[PDB]
Amino acid sequence: PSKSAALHIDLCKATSPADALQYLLQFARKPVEAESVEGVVRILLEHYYKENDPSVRLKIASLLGLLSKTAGFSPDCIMDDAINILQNEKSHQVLAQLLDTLLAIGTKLPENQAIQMRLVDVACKHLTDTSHGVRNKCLQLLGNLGSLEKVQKIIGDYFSDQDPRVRTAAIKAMLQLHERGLKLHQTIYNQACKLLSDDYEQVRSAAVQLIWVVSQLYPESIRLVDDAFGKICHMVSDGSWVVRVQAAKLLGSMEQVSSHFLEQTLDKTAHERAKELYSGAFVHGLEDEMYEVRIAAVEALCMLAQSSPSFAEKCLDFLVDMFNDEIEEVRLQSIHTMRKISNNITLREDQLDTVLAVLEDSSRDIREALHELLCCTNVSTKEGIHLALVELLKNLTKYPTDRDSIWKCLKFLGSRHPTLVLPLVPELLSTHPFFDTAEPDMDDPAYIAVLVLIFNAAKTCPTMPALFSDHTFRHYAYLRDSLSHLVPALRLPGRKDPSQQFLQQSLERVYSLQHLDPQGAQELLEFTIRDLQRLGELQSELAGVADFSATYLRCQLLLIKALQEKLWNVAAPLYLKQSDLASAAAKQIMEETYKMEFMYSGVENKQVVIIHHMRLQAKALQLIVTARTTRGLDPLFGMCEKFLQEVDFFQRYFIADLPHLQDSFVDKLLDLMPRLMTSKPAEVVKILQTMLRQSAFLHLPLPEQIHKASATIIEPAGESDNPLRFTSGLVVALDVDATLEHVQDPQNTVKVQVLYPDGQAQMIHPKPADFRNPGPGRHRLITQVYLSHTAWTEACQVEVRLLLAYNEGTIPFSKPVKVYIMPKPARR
Amino acid sequence: MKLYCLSGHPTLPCNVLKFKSTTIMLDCGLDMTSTLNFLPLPLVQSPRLSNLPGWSLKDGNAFLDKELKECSGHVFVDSVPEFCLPETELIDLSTVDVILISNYHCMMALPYITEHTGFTGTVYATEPTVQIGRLLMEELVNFIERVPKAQSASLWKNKDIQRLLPSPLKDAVEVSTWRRCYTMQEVNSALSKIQLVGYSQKIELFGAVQVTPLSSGYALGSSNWIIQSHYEKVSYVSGSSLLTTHPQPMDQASLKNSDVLVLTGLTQIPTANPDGMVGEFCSNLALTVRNGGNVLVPCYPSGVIYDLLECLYQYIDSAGLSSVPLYFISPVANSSLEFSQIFAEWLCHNKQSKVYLPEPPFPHAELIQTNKLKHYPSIHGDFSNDFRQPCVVFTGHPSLRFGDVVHFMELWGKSSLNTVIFTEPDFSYLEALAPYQPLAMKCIYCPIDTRLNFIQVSKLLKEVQPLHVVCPEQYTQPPPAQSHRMDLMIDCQPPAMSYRRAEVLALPFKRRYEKIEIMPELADSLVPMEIKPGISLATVSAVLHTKDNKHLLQPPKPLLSGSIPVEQFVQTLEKHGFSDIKVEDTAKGHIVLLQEAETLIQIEEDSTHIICDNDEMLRVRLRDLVLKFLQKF
Repeated sequence: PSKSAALHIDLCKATSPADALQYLLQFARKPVEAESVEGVVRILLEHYYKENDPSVRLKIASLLGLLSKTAGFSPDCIMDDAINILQNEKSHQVLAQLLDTLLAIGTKLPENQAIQMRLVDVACKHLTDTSHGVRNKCLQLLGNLGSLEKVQKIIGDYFSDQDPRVRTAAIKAMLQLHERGLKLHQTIYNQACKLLSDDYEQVRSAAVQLIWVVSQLYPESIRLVDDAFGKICHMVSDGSWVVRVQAAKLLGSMEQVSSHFLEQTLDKTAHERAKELYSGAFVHGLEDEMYEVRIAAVEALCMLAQSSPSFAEKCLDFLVDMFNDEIEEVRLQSIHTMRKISNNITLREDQLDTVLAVLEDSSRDIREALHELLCCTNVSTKEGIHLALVELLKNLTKYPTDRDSIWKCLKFLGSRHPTLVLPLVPELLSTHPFFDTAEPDMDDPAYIAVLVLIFNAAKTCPTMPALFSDHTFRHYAYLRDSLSHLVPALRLPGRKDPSQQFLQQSLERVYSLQHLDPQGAQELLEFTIRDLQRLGELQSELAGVADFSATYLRCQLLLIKALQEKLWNVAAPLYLKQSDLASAAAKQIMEETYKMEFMYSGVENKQVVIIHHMRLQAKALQLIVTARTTRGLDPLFGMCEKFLQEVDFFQRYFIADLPHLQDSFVDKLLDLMPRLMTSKPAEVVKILQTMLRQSAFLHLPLPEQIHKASATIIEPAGESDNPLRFTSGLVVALDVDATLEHVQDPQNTVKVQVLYPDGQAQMIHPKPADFRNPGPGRHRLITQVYLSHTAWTEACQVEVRLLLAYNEGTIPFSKPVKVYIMPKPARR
Repeated sequence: MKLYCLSGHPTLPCNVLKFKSTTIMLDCGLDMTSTLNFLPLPLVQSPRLSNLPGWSLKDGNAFLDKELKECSGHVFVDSVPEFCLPETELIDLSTVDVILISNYHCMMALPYITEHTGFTGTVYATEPTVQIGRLLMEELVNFIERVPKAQSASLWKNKDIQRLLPSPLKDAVEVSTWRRCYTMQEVNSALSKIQLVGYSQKIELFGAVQVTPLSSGYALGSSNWIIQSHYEKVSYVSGSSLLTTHPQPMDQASLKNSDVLVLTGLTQIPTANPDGMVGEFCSNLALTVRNGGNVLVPCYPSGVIYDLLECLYQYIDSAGLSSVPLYFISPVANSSLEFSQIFAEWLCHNKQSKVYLPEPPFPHAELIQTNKLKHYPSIHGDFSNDFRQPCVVFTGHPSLRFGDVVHFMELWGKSSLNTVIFTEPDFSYLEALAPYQPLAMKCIYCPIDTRLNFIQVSKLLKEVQPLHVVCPEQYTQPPPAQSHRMDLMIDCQPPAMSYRRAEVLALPFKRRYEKIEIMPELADSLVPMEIKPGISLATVSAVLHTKDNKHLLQPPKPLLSGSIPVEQFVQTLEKHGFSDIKVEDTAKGHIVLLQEAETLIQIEEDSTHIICDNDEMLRVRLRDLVLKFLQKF
């Protein structure tokens, strides 16, 4: 249809550069066939392909390639394309588009032999071009068409062909061959030895990858991996900067290498001069042009240092010296690599230098990283521990904000090697031999810092509570009571699912007790609702299901209370409102249905159908009350028709689970539906009334572990009496910071609502980038909210709240906060 | 040589040229005119923008009141603003080899092409162009962000409804291919794919071509490209300005002697006089500030702003308006100022000398040091505290569809004293201001342009004398504004073959000769010989070596040409040893008989036939005797 119309239109237009171009652009721009008519469209296009101006043919081939993604075409398109290529040799562009289409067809679906990947490959090979027509594209075509696990000859010759672009094409095809294995031969090593020196960019960039990949397969040349590593080394000083990144990364990834040759990278020193005082590829790679290559170098070094247990000691100085790099990223990477290689390493004299860095301006990341390093380093000399302790104390007294990490690093520094600290016990805590030392303050975060070290060390060495002074015992009790994740239990003489079952029991009791007076029903529901709320507050893991069932039972109670209203005992014309609480009952119940459907996280189809049935129930109640109050036959009929349409929509949509909905309101209503359609609304309303009166209570199935969404606005606090001031008409930005717990798709739902004093509410959608995800199902929202308004005489209150939207309407799920705003009028 | 034009815009071209065995794309233009059709993006929702009435489909079948909204009897779409793109499907961009950049305005659309299509080629641009481009793209991303207007009106996009929709919505082009604004990760990837180039740096591509950027002068770093092999020349000129300006003066010298000349980016307002119109600017600004209103000025935070600032710096003291401060509000104001200051080598000679005499080349540094002009990140924050009236405020985006200008102008429109003064000539200020109309704010239109006008175009065309000229069809056809005027359409000999959006052209050129180098050993070995006055030729014999599309010859089947005279044949035969040779004449040839081996030779015009017995030594002797009586080819 559409394809035939397009073909007819193109044939009629027959405009050389106009009609063909416009038709192709429209066809590609609008949409794909999305049907088997792709074959017919392709046949029609091939019919018109016999023309001039090969630009139109190229566009048609591009359209064919795009259509090939639909997976509908298979062998018919392959045969047609082969036939077309067999005789469409005209210029380079046409062959280019044809080769692209053939590649698309080959890798689109077939992925098979038997003229699915072999015939096309042979045809492309035979169609080798003379001047850059397809050469690169046919190379990548045979690259993605892996013959078998037996082709390399042709590429062997092509390596030394004319154009560097074609060389890169061959290299990428080789990469594609390797990534499927294919057990590449050894001769490629010797062939690429010259490729290393190709004296053009974009060639060596991947020749290095080829030499690495072939080398890592097997180290047997005369030394093969060592030779390749030497080649990479001699290349690391490439003229460009793009090459060196791959150079570093690949040698880093390599893992096995001759030890003796490995140190020859680092061999050149002032470092050995310092060592005596106390008693080349990387050498240049570490200090290079821009920080990218430094990052790559440190990563390679950490990788191969991990690999080789030796060679680490040789690299500690080369790491530590490179701390004051001035690039924070290199700083952090150096700290991280030192941590990652920290094992069986000694800092006999490096301690002071690596600790001097601990005093940074704020560099919160750097200082925290240094603490992380210390907690995993190793020292051997007692004076080293003493030194680290004193610099840590200086750190704490100058930056009294990360004591919470100082303590943990000290804890680990103790546990790692306890015996080292035992000689320090008398000295570090003042224990004047024959004087009773005055109790040092219990809460001082230097005394606590030095006590946590001792206590953590004390798990191992049994003798030392003898060294412990008088206070240390009660102080240990106080610590072990306060910070239970820093001091372990010791040997000191001084300190020598009923909930879930009950929930189910209560729910099933409510289910069972339905054959009794509504008066008793109301009280039973009230008792159990306050019960469930109490249990939800008591527990935390059941806080979701408890509150969910609580809201459900509350919904049912509201329906029952509405039904037992005094309104039904007075005639229709005497309705006088001020007693028909059902009016607000309907809105409350509907809102509760929305709340339960959306806010909670884990919801199943069974629960959803329960909720939708209850929403239909609320709709029926609203209809009945409205009809009670209104006598107009036309409005009555309109509302009745809407309600019947709603019922039909429900039953169609949830065709399933209707048998499970036994003896339900909806069940009996649907069973009796046709006569309701026939009857006049005036009696339909009475039928619905009695129907609800005699309706039953559904049994809600309890789900697996769930949670209820919850937002907490932390900033702005809102209790600050100082108003935010700004000139009239302009804007002030309010930082909004919130924590959202157990929400699905926060970025497409949560919205910040600002209620100005004058009664106007502005909705603000935060950006998809405002939502950080520190942990499982616990997102952070950080954003700016823009406030503005004309001049106010005095400060006012602007309310900020977090809303949840659904697919129509919104639900508040957060505590509104107040912000003081003061727009003054313009100055001079 | 095939040239593809993928953007109908007369100023933001995207041209894919094909040359030798390489494909080169020039410019990535983002037609930001299309944005005009959308509603503004307020910084704080205003009641009048919120409550706008809904235009309704007359049939009413589609629910278009939500998508469309009407103000002042006009129609606008309602969604996040959008952008038009070059038609990327004409040719697979992935086969494009190299991208060239003209100027920060012409590289605005770079990320879409550089990332999405799978483009693997390299990009070339000048240092200031790339930096200021990274500034403008940052500004644009920030403006589109910061108030994510999620709505997405898509029903209107349908062609059938578009036909019925009133103007200018009828006038949209390629409504289908429009795409939402890109993001910062794409921007970073694009700017990291770039590589730099200085002026006149001769970048060779595979030995296949040689590209060179030449100073244009339009703005700080704009470059006219020249692509040449050893025997051709394609000069791609986009946005030059030979007037007296701060950027490096235009160099026409190398432009001459060009086979193909692609011309783009002419002026927008041909009749506008830059100097007089800047005078109008200053006079109107002064009058408004004296009246006591407030003056708003939309302008990109670069380019024309700096010339405007020099003029205002010189003119403020004329009226002694030191009291009124200048506020420059934009998220890139400070960075743009500092970057303009650092770039000295690219400015004009006057400013380079002002640098050699240690002093910041531009005077806005002196302004900032004097505190008359204050640059702020955005209206929220310190600016609100430090506001004043009356004042002159340079906003961020001249499209009027978003930025700080929308908020300021919703704030100040109600009044009549205040005035908004347009300067950037790229947008029809009528359509720009349409959404806010009615407006009591006095609207002044003084659009400053510095690009060359048609008279200068004719001058340059005559000075360079190109073999072919290629320009947009808009220039060839006289502007719709004045169909009567003839000076407003380009003129050349031969006539400039034109083009339109999404068009394919074949340059009237043929590849005849190319460059190859001989090697000295073979050069010395060869011995020239002459057949005609001033013409010395020699048969060649060697082996070619080709590297990086570069060919060379080194030592490791020519035929005959020229009649052999029978008299000389017999004379040399006799003096070499042959005897008993008898020659007879015919109508046009000679039959010569040598008794030994019974050799008969008939010599005719362009015809020589030898018949002898079954002989080998005498046969070869005759061969070497007869072949050396002519010139070998």
